[PDB]
Amino acid sequence: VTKVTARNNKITPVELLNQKFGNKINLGNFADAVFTDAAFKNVAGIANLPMKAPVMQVLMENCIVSKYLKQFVPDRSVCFVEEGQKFYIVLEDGQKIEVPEDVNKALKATVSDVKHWAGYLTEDGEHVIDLLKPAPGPHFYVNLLIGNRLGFKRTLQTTPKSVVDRFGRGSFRSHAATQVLATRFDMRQEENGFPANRQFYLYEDGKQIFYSALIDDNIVEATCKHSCNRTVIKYKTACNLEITRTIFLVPHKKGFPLATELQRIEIKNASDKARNLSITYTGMFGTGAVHAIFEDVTYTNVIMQSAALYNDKGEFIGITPDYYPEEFKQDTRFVTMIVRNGDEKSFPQSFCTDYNDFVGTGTLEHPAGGCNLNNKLNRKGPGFFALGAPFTVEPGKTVIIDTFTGLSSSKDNENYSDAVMLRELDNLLRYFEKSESVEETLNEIINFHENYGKYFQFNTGNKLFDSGFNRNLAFQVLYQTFMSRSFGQTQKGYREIGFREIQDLFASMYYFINIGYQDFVKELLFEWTANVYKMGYANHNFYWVGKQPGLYSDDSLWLLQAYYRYIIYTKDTSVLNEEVPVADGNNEKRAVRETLKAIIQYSACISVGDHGLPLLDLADWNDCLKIDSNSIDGATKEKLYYEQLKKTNGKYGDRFMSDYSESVMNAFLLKLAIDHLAEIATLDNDTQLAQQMSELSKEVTDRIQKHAWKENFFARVLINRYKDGSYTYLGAKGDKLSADPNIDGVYFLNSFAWSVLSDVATDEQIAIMVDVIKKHLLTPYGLRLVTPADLNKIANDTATGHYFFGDRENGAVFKHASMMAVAALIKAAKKVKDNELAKEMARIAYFMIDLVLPYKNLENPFQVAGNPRICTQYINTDTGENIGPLLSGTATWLNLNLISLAGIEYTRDGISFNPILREEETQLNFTLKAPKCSYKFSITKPVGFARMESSEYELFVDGQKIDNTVIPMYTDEKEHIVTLKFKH
Amino acid sequence: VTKVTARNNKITPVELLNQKFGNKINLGNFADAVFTDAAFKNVAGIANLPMKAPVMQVLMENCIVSKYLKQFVPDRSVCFVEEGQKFYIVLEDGQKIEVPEDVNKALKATVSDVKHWAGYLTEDGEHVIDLLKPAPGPHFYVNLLIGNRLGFKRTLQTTPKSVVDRFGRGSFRSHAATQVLATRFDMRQEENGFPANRQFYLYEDGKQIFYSALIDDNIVEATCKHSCNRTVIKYKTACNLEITRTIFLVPHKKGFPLATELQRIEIKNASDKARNLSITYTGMFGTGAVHAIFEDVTYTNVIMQSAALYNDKGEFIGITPDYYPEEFKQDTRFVTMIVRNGDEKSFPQSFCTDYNDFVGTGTLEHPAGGCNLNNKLNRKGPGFFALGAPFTVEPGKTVIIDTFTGLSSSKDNENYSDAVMLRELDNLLRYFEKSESVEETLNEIINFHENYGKYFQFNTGNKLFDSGFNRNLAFQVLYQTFMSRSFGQTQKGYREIGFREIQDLFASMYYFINIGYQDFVKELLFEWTANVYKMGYANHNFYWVGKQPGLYSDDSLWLLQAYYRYIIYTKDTSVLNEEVPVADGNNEKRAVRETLKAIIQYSACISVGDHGLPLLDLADWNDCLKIDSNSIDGATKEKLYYEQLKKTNGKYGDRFMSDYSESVMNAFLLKLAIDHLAEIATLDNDTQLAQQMSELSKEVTDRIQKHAWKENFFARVLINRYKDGSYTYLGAKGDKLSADPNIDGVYFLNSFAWSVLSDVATDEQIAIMVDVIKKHLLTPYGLRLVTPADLNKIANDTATGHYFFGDRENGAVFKHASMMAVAALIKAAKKVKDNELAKEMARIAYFMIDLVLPYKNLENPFQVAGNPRICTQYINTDTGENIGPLLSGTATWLNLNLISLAGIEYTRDGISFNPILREEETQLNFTLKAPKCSYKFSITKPVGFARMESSEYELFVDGQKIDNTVIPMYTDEKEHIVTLKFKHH
Ligand SMILES: OC[C@H]1O[C@@H](O[C@H]2[C@H](O)[C@@H](O)[C@H](O[C@H]3[C@H](O)[C@@H](O)[C@H](O[C@H]4[C@H](O)[C@@H](O)[C@H](O[C@H]5[C@H](O)[C@@H](O)[C@H](O)O[C@@H]5CO)O[C@@H]4CO)O[C@@H]3CO)O[C@@H]2CO)[C@H](O)[C@@H](O)[C@@H]1O
Ligand SMILES: [Cl-]
Ligand SMILES: [Cl-]
Ligand SMILES: [Cl-]
Ligand SMILES: [Cl-]
Ligand SMILES: [Cl-]
Repeated sequence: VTKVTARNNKITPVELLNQKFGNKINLGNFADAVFTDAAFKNVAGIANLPMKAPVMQVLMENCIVSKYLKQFVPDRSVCFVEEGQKFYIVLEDGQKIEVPEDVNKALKATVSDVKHWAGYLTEDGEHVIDLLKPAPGPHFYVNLLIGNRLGFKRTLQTTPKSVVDRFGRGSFRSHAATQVLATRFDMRQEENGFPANRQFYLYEDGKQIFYSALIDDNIVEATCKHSCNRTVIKYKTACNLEITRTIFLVPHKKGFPLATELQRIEIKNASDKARNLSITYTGMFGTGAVHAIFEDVTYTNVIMQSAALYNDKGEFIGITPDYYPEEFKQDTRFVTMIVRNGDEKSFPQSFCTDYNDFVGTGTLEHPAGGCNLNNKLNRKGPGFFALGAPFTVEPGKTVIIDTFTGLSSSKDNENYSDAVMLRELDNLLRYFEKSESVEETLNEIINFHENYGKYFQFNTGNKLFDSGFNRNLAFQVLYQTFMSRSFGQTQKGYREIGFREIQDLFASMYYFINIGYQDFVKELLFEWTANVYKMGYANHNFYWVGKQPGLYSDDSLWLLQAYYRYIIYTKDTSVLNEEVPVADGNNEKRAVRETLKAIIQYSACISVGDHGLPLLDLADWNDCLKIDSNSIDGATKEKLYYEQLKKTNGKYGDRFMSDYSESVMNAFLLKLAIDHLAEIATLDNDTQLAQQMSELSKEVTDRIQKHAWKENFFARVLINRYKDGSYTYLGAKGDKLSADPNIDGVYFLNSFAWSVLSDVATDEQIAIMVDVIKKHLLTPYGLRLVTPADLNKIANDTATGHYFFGDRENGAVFKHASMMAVAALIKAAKKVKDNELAKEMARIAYFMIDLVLPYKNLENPFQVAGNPRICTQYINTDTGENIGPLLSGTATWLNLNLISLAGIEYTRDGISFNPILREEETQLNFTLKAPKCSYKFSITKPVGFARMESSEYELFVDGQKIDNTVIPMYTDEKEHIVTLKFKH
Repeated sequence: VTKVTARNNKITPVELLNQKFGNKINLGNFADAVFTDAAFKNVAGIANLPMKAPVMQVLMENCIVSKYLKQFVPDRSVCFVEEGQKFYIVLEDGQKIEVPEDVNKALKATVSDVKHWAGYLTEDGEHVIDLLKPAPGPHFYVNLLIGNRLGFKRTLQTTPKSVVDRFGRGSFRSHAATQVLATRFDMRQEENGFPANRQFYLYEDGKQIFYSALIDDNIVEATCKHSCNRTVIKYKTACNLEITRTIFLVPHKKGFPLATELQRIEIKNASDKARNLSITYTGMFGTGAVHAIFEDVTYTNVIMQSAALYNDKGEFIGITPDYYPEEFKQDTRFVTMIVRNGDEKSFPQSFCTDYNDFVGTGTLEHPAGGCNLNNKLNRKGPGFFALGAPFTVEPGKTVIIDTFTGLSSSKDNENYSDAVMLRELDNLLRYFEKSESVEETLNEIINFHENYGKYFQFNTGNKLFDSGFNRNLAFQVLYQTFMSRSFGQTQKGYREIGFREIQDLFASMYYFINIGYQDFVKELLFEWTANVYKMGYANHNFYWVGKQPGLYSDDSLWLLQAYYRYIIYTKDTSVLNEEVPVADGNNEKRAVRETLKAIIQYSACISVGDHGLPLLDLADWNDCLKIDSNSIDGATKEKLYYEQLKKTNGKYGDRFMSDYSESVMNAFLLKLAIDHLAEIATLDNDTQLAQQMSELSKEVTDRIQKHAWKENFFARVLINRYKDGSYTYLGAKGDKLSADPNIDGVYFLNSFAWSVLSDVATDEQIAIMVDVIKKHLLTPYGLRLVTPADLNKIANDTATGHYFFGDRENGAVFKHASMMAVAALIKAAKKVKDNELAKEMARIAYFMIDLVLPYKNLENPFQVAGNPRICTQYINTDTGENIGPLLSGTATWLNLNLISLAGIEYTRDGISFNPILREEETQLNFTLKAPKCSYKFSITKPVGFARMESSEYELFVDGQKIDNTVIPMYTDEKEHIVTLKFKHH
């Protein structure tokens, strides 16, 4: 027998359709087709579509169209064409047949409004989704909900999180990986939680009439609206019932449970007769023993039981899972339902806690015993629950069912027990007793996200871009600040906060400082500083305590940048005098200034190679550069360094002698950190520290220029363990490590990016690297992270690849690295003397940005996939599809790059205004919010590239023409108008 | 807010029903009831049931009965009675109302044949299951299928395994934990695999008319038959279609793939018109990366793609998943379908590889695009597949569809690639060309399991018991021998071939030797010996490499028992000279005799406490007895021991100094192992080794008697970490660790069991422990593992800190320990001088055995649950329900105990015949198979307890009266008749 793989099957159905019907009929710009047999010999398709979409699959789903095609296409290729508001079928020989009336009507109904199959964005950036249409990708219809723990202890650790899809499915997690609602670990990416989560059934006269997760013939229409931190789903039934589901997380208040999710279900009777209905709201509680799911499911089943909750009057209100082991009793989950028939409150009358009894002989969509629950408390088994209550809806009236699903944990209370959970649940119910109290709360949430994003507001003509930046991007930045990369649709494992993820604070801090939360930023900075050891290395990960000390060499170097930004924006040098505990433990504390000095010393003097550049250790920012197999972490290096100092009678601060490889990206980060520390010391009136840092920066720049430049590019890694000269460097021409014969040597994008960002490369070097990038690193789908390389020559311990071409580490475009490169390009374009080079760099930057903006994913949704409101991780270079977890460094650097392109940069003297606009753009207006004032920026230019470095410009501030390009930070609590005019 | 747990809700619906309607009506022996509201105030029920059953749930499922009840359920309790073949409803005030005609008819239909709701057992032990009835438990409708790799390299590691429920759902596994069909790791125990596995859809004229996993109005009846190593399911449709599914694992032949599962679907048209139907067979392959399902599913999705398979004629035949990484390219999966329309053969015409495209806007039960497949090869994603083919069925004719789902691995071929898979698949397809061949294969399987079990055959009057022992129990023992506790209905991961699971070979070996597979027994023994390190500790689990070295102390001590059994039965001492690689790695190889000596030394001299007993090492056989919190494994102990020897100027074999706790069960196991090794050395003409082992056994017995006996029982654990004397021992009177104020101390069943089994306890001690067991450890549901304890005062993370009382190790009836105790009771009853004590012990043993036999689970199926053909793990003492995985040592020790009760014990001089029969039994006939002969045993006795120790008996062999009670192992290739007759006083 023979095998034919998916990628080896070169001929696609669309290509075969074009071959067969290319000259006979006009196929238009887009067409769809499908193979009619496993032999891939005949095709069936429809032509002249507005955009690429799986129309053929939907057509085959229809019974009438399938039956009509059955008589035509078991072995004969056919095509569908539209002429004169009628549908014809064209055969391969040339006959055109007018289809009968029913199939013509079905085709007209299906083809209508193809352009909105994936949905559309409103003027506020909200995504409107039809529930009957296919999904472009697993992450396309996903929304992320967040809590609000501001003003409370351990904000990062204890913030609740949730993921909700278009049907309301998903999951809900408390601190760390604690699950309130069950998370499903299955083979598909679409299944994130248990199917019964946040779903309910509506019965009438003992007969099921509605299921929230099923669209039967009884539903005329059903739409979902994804917004910022809330989800709204609307159903309309054929029996004149309007159902509205609103899902959101409750912001934390004093005495509330640690995590709480609220779902409000409004049922309106549009008919003229009273309806006696019943509602059954189902769900499944998450387990406390996550590892036992793989190890022993029976262990998870037998260690817990079900319990009922009764209010002060002895009325049943909800179900909780009760655990026997003492360790699993530190978190207590609950679910509660309240029915409001206007101003009258009622509670569920029946419950079920057994999945088998509930489903019976039917399925989850049509439970056999879903109407009459047995009211039996299960002695074991998973925390499945179903609460049932009857009600009556008068003609034209509405009934509101509020469901609270939550968890109370010991991480927020002392002497924790179930009594604490009961008290907190009582407080929550008492707070939400009134019907309006829920609605107001929702408004509060909206107002928060309508204010947090007011730091930077765009006012361009394109409403989609303005909504995407002002609302969606700011929310994503806040979400990544609060959660880093610990949750998502496909990010279901347990993850701790990485040190490098402090990059998320680079963009979000300016928002927080502008809503009166500067102390929160200070607390985050101190929390990150507490994970730095005395020597200078830092813990790689930390959630409650740090771990992996000094595993990666580039971690601590990031911290400096963050501090710089803060001190630049607020002029608050007092943070330098704060005493923070060191990561070594015991009870020792150190000043922040001394910690920064130690961080600089650990990479500038100690832990350096033969060339004086920082050591690679296990790996730098890039986790694939595992060149050194015998690498050591911070603790082992410190012990060996102390032994060496004792043996050789050396002095502290001398080089740690070894033959490990050197990292040049770490050198660029070190140079940037040294410059930032010099600037901070200058701002702190510490002349000697500033002068020392300036001399150290000059020396490091000289070392980098002498040992890293290789006449064509900046080398990535310097190798010292080969004394015969077989291999000395990696990441430049002539390194003899390229896996592609057509490429002279390996090239790394980060080398150029951080050579420009650290202000090390000169103009000639910048031009040379730009030419090299255009030649090799530029692809039709973006910028590659690195050209193909063969690291087995130097590191034989490296294994083979794990991905097909175009996936992740096999040629994909990682949008985080591409965004850093775009930031470098924007920075270079503002200062290079050559105007043509600046124009080319700006063009490349805008081209790369246009491939990352989420709102542009709706132009060709069924080819690029992704998400129209949330940035994805990488782009598959073989197909162009946006793939990856919804949480990554893409959002932060995209926000920073857009702000920089607007021309806003913060320096010691204030705001260095220097915009770079698109060639076609002729007007750019935006509003900037400052702690003590505000600015309204307007920029006007003719068509074509323009910048103040070369073009002629007039600048006015408050109606007064000025020559300096630095705008001072006013403190008069007024709005200042800034106007820029470019003259041809 | 107030919280009320399930266990704190003392009142039950049946109790409330009895309270409300106890005197007004006759509730009979049984009744069913259900609360009508969450307040637990009123009840709705039905009386006079033949047995406990969820009748009320079925009634509320019915629309008519629910509608009739709805008028007065929330407010007042109601009961259903049947008088004069007509149903009446009784209220709490005494009113009796005749139900309407439709309600009466529905009630009559529902309450008919309640006795067979859980099914019944045929004459051959096969289980017949109705697919429209509720399941008593998650393990009640489960069957296990095993392959056959005998006569091929690395049999133990390469035998395929499968789990099939009543609907055919489950997962199919291969060598080690390699998944062929996807296994589902979810919250529920009932979901073992992906829901689409082994299921198919039948369409007619573009409309779905049949789904194999769904029972709807179109299905008149649907039954499943669970048998030995195959499953048969039958559906009958309202449109006169008969569908038969036969599922079994293909025995391995030369050139075949490593694992292959065959499902045959026969569709017969009972009408008088030809029908044009279409079949869509769906499934989902397992992933090579079993991990990263819990880390990142995207990685699992993007490292693989789909591929189509074409025969030599260029016709599509099936789908295979193709992986990029070299790590996952060592195993290649495939699925293929063949349609036999009498003599004509056809292949599937369409396929789908995307779950979203297949399901579409519908569900898995009613896929939107299940009839018209897009024929698109998915570039990524999980290996979902659906093969579709049309066919025409003539009136009265049958159409067969054969589906082969398999995996080919590099563990059986060299220079492996996908070409090897293609060649093996071609060979497999060539073998199964004729339609009859498949049937023949099935017969072969049956014949194997009809012969493997002929080693010991019962011939009693009770047909159910004979079918359960001769057929079901032997198959379960074989399966557990090949699989330990690795793969089952709920055993799905983290567990490999366990070292102590060598206990299974205690029972199955006699079968293998009797089918000419003694070399396979030797291979198994060497495979287990290969996981023993030089010092003596052993790997806890192993598939191809070991893991958890020396984590548990009780391991490596059952190897001595296994070797003793094999050598005694076969008189083959040559296995002592075999060179087996050690678990330390490198290339060192040691003789088996030296390995046994090292095992004895590691527990007799090294790794002993202050009293000279073996250390606990965080757990003995009892996995939840984690007394020591600062425990260490074998490697750390070895390093520390070598450092201590170097620093203190010691010599190898000295005690490893520490203050860890001591295990007395390990001491009993060590004493038994030393006795077995002494006997083996005596049989091997190794005089000085035998004398040394005898002296060591005497010394160990003296130590146990001096330090473990506590004047009321045998202590379980000796504690040495408390120098103030607050706690010194656990498992006897006066240990100050009892959680029950009415019980002086904690008591462990294993202490008595292995004191009797190891021949350490005396007759007076046996009587004292029997009295203690009857006072405390005897429960209506059997012998509980341990009395209530308060171990949290000395150590957390114990059994008492994990489970509710009455679950697993926390005082439940752990049937493995119960069977070991029954074995001890049987052994004691054959030799104690006191006849009354022996009678009581035999009565207790038979009482405990009656609670373990699977076939008795059908007497009260909806209360005891369990499985009518496979032994479960434990019994909950609060409810009596049989819970736990289908894999346990319960089956092995039940087989051993039932053989021992017949009197078959193998000694060095032959068979030590000494039967112990039931008091009410008066006749016992069975047949025994020997390597060079066979025996037919017949035993006759009057009613009442009788044994050769006290009762008068006559024994005849081949019609010759003899006095010696040891039957020699003849070698004349004939059948010998043995007759025993007991005479009353
Ligand atoms: O002698 C017994 C007999 O039967 C079998 O042995 C069984 C035994 O019968 C079972 O009782 C035992 O049950 C264990 C579960 O299998 C295992 O999954 C569970 O693991 C727990 C662990 O005990 C607990 O400490 C752990 O807590 C961690 C949390 O998960 C984390 O969140 C937290 O951060 O860290 C803590 C660690 O402190 O949870 C896991 C579950 O996730 O432990 C049960 C009791 O030990 O299983 C035995 C088999 O393994 C056996 O087949 C026979 O051979 C044997 O003779
Ligand atoms: Cl995600
Ligand atoms: Cl890099
Ligand atoms: Cl025990
Ligand atoms: Cl099982
Ligand atoms: Cl067990």
